[PDB]
Amino acid sequence: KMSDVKCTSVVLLSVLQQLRVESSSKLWAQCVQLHNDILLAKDTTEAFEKMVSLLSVLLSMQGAVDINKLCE
Amino acid sequence: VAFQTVKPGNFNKDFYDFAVSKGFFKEGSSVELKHFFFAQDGNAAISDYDYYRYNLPTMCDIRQLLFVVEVVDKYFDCYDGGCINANQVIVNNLDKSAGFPFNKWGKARLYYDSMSYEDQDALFAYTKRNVIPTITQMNLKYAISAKNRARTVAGVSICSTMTNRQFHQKLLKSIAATRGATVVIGTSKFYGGWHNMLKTVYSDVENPHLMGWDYPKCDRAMPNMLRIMASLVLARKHTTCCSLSHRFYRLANECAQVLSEMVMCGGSLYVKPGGTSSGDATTAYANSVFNICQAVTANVNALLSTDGNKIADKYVRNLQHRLYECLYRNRDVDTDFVNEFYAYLRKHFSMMILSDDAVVCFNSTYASQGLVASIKNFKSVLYYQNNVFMSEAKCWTETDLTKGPHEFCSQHTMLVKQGDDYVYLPYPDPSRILGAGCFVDDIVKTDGTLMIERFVSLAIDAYPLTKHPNQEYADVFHLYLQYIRKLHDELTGHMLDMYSVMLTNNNTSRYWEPEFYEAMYTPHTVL
Amino acid sequence: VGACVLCNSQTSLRCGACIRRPFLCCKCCYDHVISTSHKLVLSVNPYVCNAPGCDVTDVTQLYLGGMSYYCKSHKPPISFPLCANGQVFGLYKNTCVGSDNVTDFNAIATCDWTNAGDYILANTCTERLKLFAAETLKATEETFKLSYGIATVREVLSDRELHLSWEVGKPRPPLNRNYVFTGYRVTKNSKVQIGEYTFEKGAVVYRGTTTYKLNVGDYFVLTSHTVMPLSAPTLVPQEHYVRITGLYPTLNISDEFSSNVANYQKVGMQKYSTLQGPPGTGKSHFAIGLALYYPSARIVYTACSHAAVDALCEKALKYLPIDKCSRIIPAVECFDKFKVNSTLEQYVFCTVNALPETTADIVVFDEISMATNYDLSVVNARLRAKHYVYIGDPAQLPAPRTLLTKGTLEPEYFNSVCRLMKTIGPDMFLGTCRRCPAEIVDTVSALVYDNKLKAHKDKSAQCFKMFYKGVITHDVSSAINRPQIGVVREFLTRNPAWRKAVFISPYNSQNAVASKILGLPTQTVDSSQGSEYDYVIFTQTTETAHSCNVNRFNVAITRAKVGILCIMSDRDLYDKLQFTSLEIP
Amino acid sequence: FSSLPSYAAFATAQEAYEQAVANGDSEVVLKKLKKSLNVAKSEFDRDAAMQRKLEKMADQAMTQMYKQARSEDKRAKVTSAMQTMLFTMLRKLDNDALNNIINNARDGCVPLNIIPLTTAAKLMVVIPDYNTYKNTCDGTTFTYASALWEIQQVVDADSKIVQLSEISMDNSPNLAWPLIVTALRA
Amino acid sequence: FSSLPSYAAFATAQEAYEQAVANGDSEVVLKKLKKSLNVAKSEFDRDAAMQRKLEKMADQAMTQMYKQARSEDKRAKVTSAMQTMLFTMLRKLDNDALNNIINNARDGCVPLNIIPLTTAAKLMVVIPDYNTYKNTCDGTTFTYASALWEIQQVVDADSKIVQLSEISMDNSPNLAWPLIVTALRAN
RNA sequence: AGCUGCUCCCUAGCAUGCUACUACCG
RNA sequence: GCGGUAGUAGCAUGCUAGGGAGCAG
Ligand SMILES: [Zn+2]
Ligand SMILES: [Zn+2]
Ligand SMILES: [Zn+2]
Ligand SMILES: [Zn+2]
Repeated sequence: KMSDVKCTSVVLLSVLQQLRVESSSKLWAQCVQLHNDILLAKDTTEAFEKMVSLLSVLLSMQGAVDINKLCE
Repeated sequence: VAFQTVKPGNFNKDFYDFAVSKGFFKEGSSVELKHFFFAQDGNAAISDYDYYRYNLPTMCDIRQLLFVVEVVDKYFDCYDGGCINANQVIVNNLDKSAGFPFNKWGKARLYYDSMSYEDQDALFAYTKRNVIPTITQMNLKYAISAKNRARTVAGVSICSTMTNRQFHQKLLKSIAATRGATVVIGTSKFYGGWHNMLKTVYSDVENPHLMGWDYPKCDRAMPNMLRIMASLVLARKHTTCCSLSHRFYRLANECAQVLSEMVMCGGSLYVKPGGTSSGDATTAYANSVFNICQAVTANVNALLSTDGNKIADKYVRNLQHRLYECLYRNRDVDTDFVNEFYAYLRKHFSMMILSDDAVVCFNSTYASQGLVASIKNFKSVLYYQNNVFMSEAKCWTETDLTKGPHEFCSQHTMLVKQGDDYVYLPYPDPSRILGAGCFVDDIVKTDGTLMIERFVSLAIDAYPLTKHPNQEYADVFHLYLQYIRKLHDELTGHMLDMYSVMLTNNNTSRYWEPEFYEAMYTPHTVL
Repeated sequence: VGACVLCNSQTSLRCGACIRRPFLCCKCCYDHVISTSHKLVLSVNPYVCNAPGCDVTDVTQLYLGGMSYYCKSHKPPISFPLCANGQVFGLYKNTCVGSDNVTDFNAIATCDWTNAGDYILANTCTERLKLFAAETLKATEETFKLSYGIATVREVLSDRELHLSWEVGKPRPPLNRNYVFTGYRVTKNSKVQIGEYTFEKGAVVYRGTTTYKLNVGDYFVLTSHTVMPLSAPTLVPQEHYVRITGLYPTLNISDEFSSNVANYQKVGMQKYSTLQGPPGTGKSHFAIGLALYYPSARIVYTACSHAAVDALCEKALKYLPIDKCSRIIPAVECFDKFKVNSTLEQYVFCTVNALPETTADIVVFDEISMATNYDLSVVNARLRAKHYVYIGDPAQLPAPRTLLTKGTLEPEYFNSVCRLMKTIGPDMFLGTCRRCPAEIVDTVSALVYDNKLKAHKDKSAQCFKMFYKGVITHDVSSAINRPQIGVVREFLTRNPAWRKAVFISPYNSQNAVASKILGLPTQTVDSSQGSEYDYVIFTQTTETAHSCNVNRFNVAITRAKVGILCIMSDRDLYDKLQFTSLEIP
Repeated sequence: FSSLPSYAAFATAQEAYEQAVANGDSEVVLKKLKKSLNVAKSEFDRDAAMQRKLEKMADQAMTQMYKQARSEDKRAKVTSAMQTMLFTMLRKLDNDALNNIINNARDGCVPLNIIPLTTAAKLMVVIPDYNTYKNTCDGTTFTYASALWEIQQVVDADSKIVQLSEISMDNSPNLAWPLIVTALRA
Repeated sequence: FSSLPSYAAFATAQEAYEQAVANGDSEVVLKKLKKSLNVAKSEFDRDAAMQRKLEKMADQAMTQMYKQARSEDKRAKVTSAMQTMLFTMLRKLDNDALNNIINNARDGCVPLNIIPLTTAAKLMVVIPDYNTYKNTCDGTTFTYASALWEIQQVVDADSKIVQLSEISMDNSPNLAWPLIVTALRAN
């Protein structure tokens, strides 16, 4: 299950980076730090809280229209 | 100032779905993802250039170096070297960068092109009477890794490597085209080369025991004296082609270009204190000279520092006495005793070297009495000479020779049955193969149909796992085979759907069968 | 790499010498090259002889040697003639159908857009080819617009007046606001940020938008943009439903919307519905009705210009709750009573060129006449509206075609929706003309309106027509009728109440002379829509098809809501016009 | 390849040779059918050679141009496949903590900062209406990210702090609704 | 290869061969006209075969000399670019202070690591955190390299201007913090 | 954006070499 | 009937060049 968390963290960081998030240094530093801790984690529960913390960054802005992208 | 980040690698989902289809990545399995594409924040380059703070001005025991250098010299008397003209240099990949500030106008092809075969020789003869400081750029690598530390590589300017190639190339290409020596640069592991290497280092020692190591941050913990000595040992062969002033000015140019050159890290010049720059012409051989120097120094320390009243074999005691005599009570080289000691070493300390990744087969009933270097002696030498503490979680020691080195060049060794006899093959870490399969740079994969050859190569490198007793290992190769099969017979159908004839003849069936791959590990060379 | 226009089979050949370089189906591409002057083709890599120092661009002579394309004198011994079998080598050659008749596309691509026959070919053809023709004409006119000289100002005379010079070797554009300039301020580095201006004879008169101080060295250009390849059709497929789809009917009704609701169920009864909208019948009020007829409907106010959406915005500040309106203007002064750049809003007010890609409960398209097939399909690209309303009329002013030279393009052939309006008829009709009296509604009804428009209040007997001859004199971009300029003052002196009437003119420079003589305000016939005045006057000036053809005059005559003045120098419509004729002084 | 014109000549020569060998007539007369048949396979195998080469070279060039087209369009659409694949994986993940915040952000509750993980530190959540308030906040407890938070400071859109008890269905159309609510981890 | 002096010879030989084959006079005629076609082929052989290698040799020579000419042209452009870069970057340095410190040397040769230290007209600082900022760039003036500088145009990592009053202790965690403080030499 | 070493795949060329067919001469 | 030579096609080996990709330090 953790391997899925690592893969989704990778793709999440890629989409965040192409959303032009590195224009603000502190935000990019926090994101890369969280991503590195997710990739190096050995157990699933802390991976998931760092995962939700990382996803909240994507949810914060308005660039990713969510209702359309959630088409089920 | 400019801040450079490191991006994360992309995801190849289709291969991951195929892997989970075949019952992979299940919890509690041995194979698991560990090699990822890490990311780095804004100030990643300078936070890695700052590691040169581990370089301290060091003094060397001169009356012992003046003997270790003789023995290391004798280790390199099998090859040839000399200056070569402009019309004989051999250069691969002429479209690489030309350093700073030359990368503002074109790649190395332009500067290797505009100079006629007389301008290059005019320059190479100019540098033998002058000193040319240069500016080195510093760049980060973008590759899979198992540790989150970045990697920084130095792009030296063209005016340095252009002349260093002419100066050193004859010896460099004579080292890489020799088989059976101590240095094993250029010997391939395919077609039964690894087995030949391993049977080379087992040569005639009596009660062997393997021993290996690697150096923590080898390029930055390098003292300046050992770099100088390595360059001197490399340039020694020019006894006839050059004068004595010419050799000194070439050495001064080397020290001005790869030892204290003004590194241009970021957007501003700094001063590199010391240590090798890893992106110059002769790094991979200077490191070999370093490694042999440390081995000889460890042997010298281990033999001198023994209570010479308990030693029972008379010959080694006389060796001790003469060793001290020619070390400290003498001033000039004694080639008779240098030959004597080199014979003693190569009879009781066999070696295999690449650029700082070594393997040593030593007689053990001597090392247990301190007549040759043990693995603590390298700790002591690295401590008082390299200013690094050698952790015993990086040096291994093996005693059952039927299994080869625990690790060499990042490949484990296994003894299988190949035909009628038994061979040694290098098998990689399976997680490395899977991580190369899944994480890629956006078109180089994530659509397998476009490449296919990368999967062919990866299945070539992942073959020796097919003989592994651990069942979860061979399924990696079998999965790779089935993925190549799926890719091929999906590309054919997709092209047929977009066209109206299918590929008339391919003979591609060899790619998804083991017979094409088992031929790369048998002792009969089809290049 | 896409599917070709005619065949929709995937291909990779692109017509090189062609204007917009369309995706060409392989054998279909061979037909296009052999039947046109377009002899250049580009695949993923271009089909040009790669041997150094070559010139040949025609595909036919090009042969395939190895991994490249070669003309006859450049090949290696091994070749493969690409121009073979009547089928140029290209991607998806077998998944190819070709076209039996391509000469329609051949004439569309070889079209300079000169005659009305060009627009006839564009409109009469099908979806993909009509879209291609629209894009090509837009790009081609945009190309000619910058081909004219530069508008440099070398002397500053006074306020609203300048002395301007022009580039040598290139002509001068007309002297009206029909083509608004755009100058930028030139500095030692580059030219930036002056603004959009209109130049007319004064010595020239510049009509800038905002306040500015123009000095010497500042020159104005006809700025061009990059026309992008359109995707959606001009009209979505028609489908008549069985119930009111997607909307909840209203509970109570308004008497001002009593005549609106009667036609409103059939608006929501089907996908798209067409309108017969005469001038001054409450079409904007008709559009407002859907908001009151459906409070929960998210309707979008769209038109060719912000000044036309302004009419919808004009009736929005009164009836529409301001808490749910949004006006979108790209980063020109206009109405901004709403909040700007708010996609997620109920009432959206924007021009067809700037509204982002959304979805709409029901669209209102104001002034469909001037919106050609280009912007007809632009809106469908942005929105897949659940309902569609076309507010406008084919019997209303179209966009002025700067490339149409000979022949007058038919009113029906403006675009797709106006074409069906003359064949199957309009779905709606508003039978009350809320401004024009019996003297105007009755006359305009018998002209192109099929006698379908009826009088509102009375025959005011304040609309007058005159018989006259005149002698015309013309200039670079105008024509002034001197006897009518003598007549107009002569008519107005003997009744001082007539001086409150505005002067309308086909060539606005003619009224510029009249404005000097009399001082009454100015009107442009081509843009007189949206604005109406109780007292307004007109001079026919010319009887040519440019000014006084049947439909381009209908807007000017309908400007007045009590009485209008117009001296007919012609006789084509003077006989038909049911106005009062008086003695010529 | 049999549709080539020279195949008819080859067939005629082969038939003549077969008839001659079935007859066994002469010694030199059939030698005419070795100086005309062995010749007959000289303009056939040479003419059947390059066309077989030509078809394969055409196939290999067309497939390489196809791969070039595919690689050209795949890098021109990356910033929608990234997101679609992302959310497909996220839905496959089936985690309650992610699901709660995704539903909330879809209906409007988008936090205006990183969600903190320590038991300290502040979270700031927009709540643009009242129905969305009904599910999440209950008195002094904030439910978000499947955690328990303590509401401390709500504020309207014009930066005027509002008391917690004031808000209600009747008085809901009386505040600048995009509230931001400061709360801390349990 | 049709304008060679072999096309006419082959044409006339084959014309004679076909004329006498239609005539069918003698077997010796057939032998003679077979020998004619068996000697006129060698004419055609080396008259239309070697000339098909001279063309390839000429073409490859032409391409090679084209490539050499392009190489020379690229050399010309890079020479011009390098000379103009040198001549445009030398004009920024020759201040009178540089000449002053070059005249005071015993030999005219001075170390490189003191020229910017004693003639630069602008100083760049990089500060990782507020604690280092307090000790070095405190206030609107600071002293480094035994000179006097005045702080001007403080900027953060995002390269946006930050005024001096913002950098307090409590406000520090709200700034991108490789602060690059610029200053100029005061007299 | 570095210096190497090894390996796989595609193409092009020269030369070498082999085989097969045709022609000339001895 | 043999040999030699000159052409044509096919096949193999190897050397060089160009392009793509992977691994190790
Ligand atoms: Zn030398
Ligand atoms: Zn065309
Ligand atoms: Zn087609
Ligand atoms: Zn050509």
